[PDB]
Amino acid sequence: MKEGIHPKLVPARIICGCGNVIETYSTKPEIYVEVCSKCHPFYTGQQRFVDTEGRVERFQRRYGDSYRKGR
Amino acid sequence: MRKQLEEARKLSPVELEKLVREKKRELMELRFQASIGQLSQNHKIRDLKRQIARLLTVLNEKRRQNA
Amino acid sequence: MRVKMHVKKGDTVLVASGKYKGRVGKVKEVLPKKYAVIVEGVNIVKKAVRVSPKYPQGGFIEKEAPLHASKVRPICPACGKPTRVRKKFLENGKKIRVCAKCGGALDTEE
Amino acid sequence: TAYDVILAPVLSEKAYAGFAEGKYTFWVHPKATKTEIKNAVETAFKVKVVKVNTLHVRGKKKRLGRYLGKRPDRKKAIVQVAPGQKIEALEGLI
RNA sequence: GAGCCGGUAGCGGGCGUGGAUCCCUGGAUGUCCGAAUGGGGGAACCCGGCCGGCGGGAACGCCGGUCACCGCGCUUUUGCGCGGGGGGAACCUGGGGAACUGAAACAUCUCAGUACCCAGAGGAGAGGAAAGAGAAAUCGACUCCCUGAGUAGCGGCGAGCGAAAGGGGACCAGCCUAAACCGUCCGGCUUGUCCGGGCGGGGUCGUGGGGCCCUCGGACACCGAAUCCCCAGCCUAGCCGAAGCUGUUGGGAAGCAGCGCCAGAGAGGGUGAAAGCCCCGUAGGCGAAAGGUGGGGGGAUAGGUGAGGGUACCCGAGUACCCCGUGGUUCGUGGAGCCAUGGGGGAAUCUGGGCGGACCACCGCCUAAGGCUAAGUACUCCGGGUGACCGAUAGCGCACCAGUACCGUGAGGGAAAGGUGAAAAGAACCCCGGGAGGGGAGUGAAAUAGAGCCUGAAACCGUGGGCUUACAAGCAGUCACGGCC
RNA sequence: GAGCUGGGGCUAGGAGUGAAAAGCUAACCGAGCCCGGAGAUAGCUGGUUCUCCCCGAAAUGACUUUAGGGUCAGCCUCAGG
RNA sequence: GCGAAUGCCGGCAUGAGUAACGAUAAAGAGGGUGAGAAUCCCUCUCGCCGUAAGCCCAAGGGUUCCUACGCAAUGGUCGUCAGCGUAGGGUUAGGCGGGACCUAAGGUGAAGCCGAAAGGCGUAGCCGAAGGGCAGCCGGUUAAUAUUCCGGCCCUUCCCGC
RNA sequence: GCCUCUAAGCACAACCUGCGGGAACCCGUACCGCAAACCGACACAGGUGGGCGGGUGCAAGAGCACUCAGGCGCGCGGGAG
Repeated sequence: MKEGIHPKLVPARIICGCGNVIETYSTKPEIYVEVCSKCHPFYTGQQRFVDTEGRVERFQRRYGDSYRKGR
Repeated sequence: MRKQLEEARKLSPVELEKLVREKKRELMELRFQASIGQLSQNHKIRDLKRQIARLLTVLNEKRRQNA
Repeated sequence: MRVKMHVKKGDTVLVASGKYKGRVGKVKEVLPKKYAVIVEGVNIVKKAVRVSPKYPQGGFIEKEAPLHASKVRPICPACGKPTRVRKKFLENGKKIRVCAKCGGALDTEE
Repeated sequence: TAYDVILAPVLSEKAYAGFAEGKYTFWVHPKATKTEIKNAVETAFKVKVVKVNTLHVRGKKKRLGRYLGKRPDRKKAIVQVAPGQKIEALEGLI
């Protein structure tokens, strides 16, 4: 591993697709899109005591950095 | 030579040292023999080896006891 | 006939055989009971070597096979072998006792 | 482990002549350092190690009934004397 | 218990009843490779730095003890002392994850979360005390079996796919931690009264915990190894242990015959052709050890559990929850719920909050966003045993110098050959011959049992004999008859 | 001479290259070779084994991405009435 | 329980004693050794190479090379011949080569950047070349190896000292 | 390698230079080796890297024709034709 989160796990899976709708509107589901993909967050940082970083990931980030900001 | 087992029991540092060393040399003698007396030799070879082997078994036992 | 045995040098009888005339069992193995009763061999009409007289034909052929020999013979011939009752401090004495008896006491004879 | 001995003389013919006037040839623990030769040599036969050279040989062509092989490893090394001393009996011998 | 120097028996030499061969349990170096790690490297081989040693001293060079890397916690000093890693036939958890074929096309669908790449804990993990079930004012951990219907149902509602509570069964410990409040304390910042981290009481099992007031309270409970001692089950060595001989046809007998025999042990094999009484330490029963493993049964070791009301409350998770983007699930898009997460929003302390019915009004339910493990189904490397399971072209391909020969660059493929005889007595010796090999002698019960040598047939080629055949056209044959023998 | 050549290397097999025809890619890669799904699938061909006894088919109908296939109709056989 | 499936495995047949012997670079004699020699040994006539059918280093092969016995298998028959079978012996170098040194491409990789995982990328230092660099040659001796052995002649660095 | 300074020692015992003394290990050669021993499953006339390539003659020359050394006579034979 080398890109999950830092403040927990948000690094993985995704199966999905579509095709089309038109249901409780006029009929059944134009059904189909057998597709697969990724799905994730972002990066950023601050300072320990003169010289630092963070890295981490998104939200978990914001709350967190706040947290150790507390110290 | 369970008796030899005994002598064994008996000696210690430099003792067993040169004992097994010299004895070893003895078997060398044998090595040399590899084409002379031969016939009654046989045993000097097999046994002698077993003997010196013991020599080592002991050194191990003793100095092992030590460290 | 296994890692364990019957009589040893011993001296015993030949039931199903051709001789029956028991006698000195010169040697008996551990596994193949292979025992030589010194009671029926041949010559192996030897090599033609000077190994045997330069004019050879070995004589003492004696490898005894079959195991229908009636081992042990006290004042009694065909008898199985008992075991012990020890009797003395540290006493195996798996001597042979049945009807007559024989244990091959280390004395007068095997 | 440390049983100095490490050899078997070169009962070899051709090798004879050397034994004959100043050098001597033998089979040695396939491994001994050449300086190893010098030492085993020196303390073993109380001599004067001079010129210590080495060669090696494995076996080729031994048919064994239903399968085959050709042998192991025989090591050769030759060392010469300084005066022509030691090895006496051995040499008068073969 | 008295013989052994493994399969080689042969040569040439041996050790041993003052427990030798050997069966077992713990011993010692234990070459070099291989995770390799002192360094490098086409592994199994070449380099090097520290103390010891010896040698011709120094240079050389060996035994030696020596010196990755990782993360990990501690003395964050100068860091010394721990951990992993490397495997493993199948079972196993999660990680990621596919066409065929079906749907007689085939794009939803299908095989399927199946094959396979991976990471990893084990000896088995998995799951494992309920924001459960389910609606009766009912149940009560988790797992696996039978049943639950192949119904309830999911769907180009098509091929198809397909539950769950209950009930029967088996197996039945439950246990915990931050959860500011307590006080303690050290560090704090900066000083008063915030945070930080150690000790705790609190350390929620089916709901309280803390702090104030009063009733309180003065011996039975063991863990998931808390832990130790044992009969330690075994490991491999142990031991006994039932009763016949005479004859007799036979090369043989254990067989036909005679009489005499055993039996809580007529399971079987083995002793020259088919034995309870002959070989077998077996069925008979019993045996046994100072090591390496524990459930039991019991002890002790017992951390830690084990009260009543009152009172303003503060005290299990950083996201529940709701928008869309998705996984599960018997759900394939739908009125579609609950758990589960990728995006954005974005909180409640027991009037709390998800859960039964999309949703709203009810009752009811459970108590979430931490932690631990036993026990019952799986698996088969390895051991034991049994087989209207196999006989050498079936069986593992593989019954014994087959995963080796040999093909392929590597990946990788992947044979064949089981038996002479009862025992070696398996062939002295004579004779043709370079040899093989061939006639004799001996073997012996046989050698048409003779070394690839049991039983040893078909095919094909051969030596001799019978009939038959040179004016003959026909698969074959074959009905007839005549000539031979 | 965009010459030829030994040694040492990197790119590779739904990718490589490629003075590019669809070339060569361990001796026949128009999409490699070994093992695996798997014994894919096979209305098509082959092949489909002792004796004897009874009967005796059709080789047409109907719709079919079927049309050398198939569901139901027509003919057959064994059993009851 | 089976002809039968250009079946599966193993035999055994068939053209066939014809096609074929691997190069049109030819060979003939004498004596020899032999159980037997077109097909081995000497020696004598003779043709073809010679710019190769030369020698030489290297590669790669890894036995074998030799000396001595032997030929039932093997050579595409021979065969008392062998690179065949059996046994024994055979190559040794401070100065030749390669490491005990250098490095490119180039692989590794302490750092570092980076993946659902396995990895991707990688400075530095290292590994990594008949590309770098380095100290000898010639004459003689074995069945057999050589500037490695012997000998003559010419050096090489590193250590102890002075 | 020649220098060219820190480190820092050196400098009194570091380097440059003579003579004496003493050292120097690891793995390598046999032979085949433009080819019956290396690669094509064969004693397969195919391929496979560098060293003058002896001599005569030819204008020149690794081509030519005969040869030097050195290498052969291909390995199944005789026979009429």
